[PDB]
Amino acid sequence: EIQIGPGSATRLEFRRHFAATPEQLWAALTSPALLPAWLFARGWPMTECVFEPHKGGLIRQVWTGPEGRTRGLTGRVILAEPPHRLIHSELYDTGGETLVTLQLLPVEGGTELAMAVDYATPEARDAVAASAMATEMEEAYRHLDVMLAAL
Repeated sequence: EIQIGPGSATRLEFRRHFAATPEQLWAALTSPALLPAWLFARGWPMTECVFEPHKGGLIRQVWTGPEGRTRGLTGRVILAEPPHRLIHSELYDTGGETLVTLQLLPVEGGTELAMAVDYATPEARDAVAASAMATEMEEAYRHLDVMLAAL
């Protein structure tokens, strides 16, 4: 299951195993047609998804909850080495602009996803540690597990 890493005063780390070849996991983590099918929280399906996994690429995501209100984020792909590494910035609407790092290394069983998020300040890293973000992000991986298996 999902392991919290040590990180630092402005950095959060996560690691998770996935039963699939990194080539499949990368397609899941970067495709606009597959991301909506797993990366969402309870009652907030992904309604808009623009993802371009190449330097300078645009990232635009929007979730719509019950009642109609939205929540979204924009970011830019800084670099992309399929399938082992991807770096992009993220900015919702908060904390401040964040830099997210995804590293995919083959492990026995399938693939291990190492993720890191560098925050603006150490207090921005604060407000976020107090968010069911870790929780929601495991609920999402669980979704991803079911999708990989159904494939």
